[PDB]
Amino acid sequence: MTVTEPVGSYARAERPQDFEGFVWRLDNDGKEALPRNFRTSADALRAPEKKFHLDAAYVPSREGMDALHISGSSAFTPAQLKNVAAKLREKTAGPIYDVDLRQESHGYLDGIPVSWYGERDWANLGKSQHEALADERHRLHAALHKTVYIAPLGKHKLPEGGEVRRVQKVQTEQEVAEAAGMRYFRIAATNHVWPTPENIDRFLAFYRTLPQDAWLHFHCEAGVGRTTAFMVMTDMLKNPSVSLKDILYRQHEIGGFYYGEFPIKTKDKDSWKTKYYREKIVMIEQFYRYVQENRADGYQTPWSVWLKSHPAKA
Repeated sequence: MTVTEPVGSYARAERPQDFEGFVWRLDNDGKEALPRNFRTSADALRAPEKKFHLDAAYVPSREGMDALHISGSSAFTPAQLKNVAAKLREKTAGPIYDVDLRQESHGYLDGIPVSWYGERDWANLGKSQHEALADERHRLHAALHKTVYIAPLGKHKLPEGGEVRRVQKVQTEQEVAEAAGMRYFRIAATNHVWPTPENIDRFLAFYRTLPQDAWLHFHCEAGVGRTTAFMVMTDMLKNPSVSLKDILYRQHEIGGFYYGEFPIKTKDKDSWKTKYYREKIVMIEQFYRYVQENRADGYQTPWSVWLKSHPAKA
């Protein structure tokens, strides 16, 4: 009769009540000067990771990379963001945006970057961005002058060690970004899965009206999955004549994930990730198709509407 959840919306079938947040997770221990997986579109391409079984001899086209003006990284401490801002300012004189792609509630407690972690990092699964942000503001404010437990995850993604402290200061990422001289833009994307149609519609609208010399610094928790997906989408939108192969290879060779087909291998405990990786591969190709078919008329129809009439196939 009718499909309940179409390709690209698999996560909608999961139950949010089974992944509610339970601890303040430490996002970065702040020992390094910069966040992890820091990379920009001006960087040199390096050898591909063996896990993706790609052609190391292949030389991807760099067409349009000099004007792409994007970067990516993991989460960061306030000091690390300032170092990022300073490095990016040496590359551009345009506005620098901190594009926060995290749906999970996060912020800073006494300057320490933390996020309200639920199993699979799905504590805000199913919430609208409005609802997620409200949860985030409420949780951060409720921590002020209260005792909290902050810990890094260890064996089996469960707390291990950490610290206990009575919070004297709370800040949102928006505040920390503005303190580093960056503009802020939030897209609440769920970790480990393809961004929702509303996530992408929001990004495309924001992208279309950006200043010509705008620089976009994308980031998620670790700086791999969600960050690379949006870097790839921006590359496709700005350089539509570049082949899909070149886009996927170059975004991976500067330090990101490889969004093409490859032998997916997961440990038994991570078997739930397998189908979401397969979905991402199919959706990447579908987004490329959307751009090729709708750029000519200036995107009169958005991704969400187009996708409903042109469903992806597994």
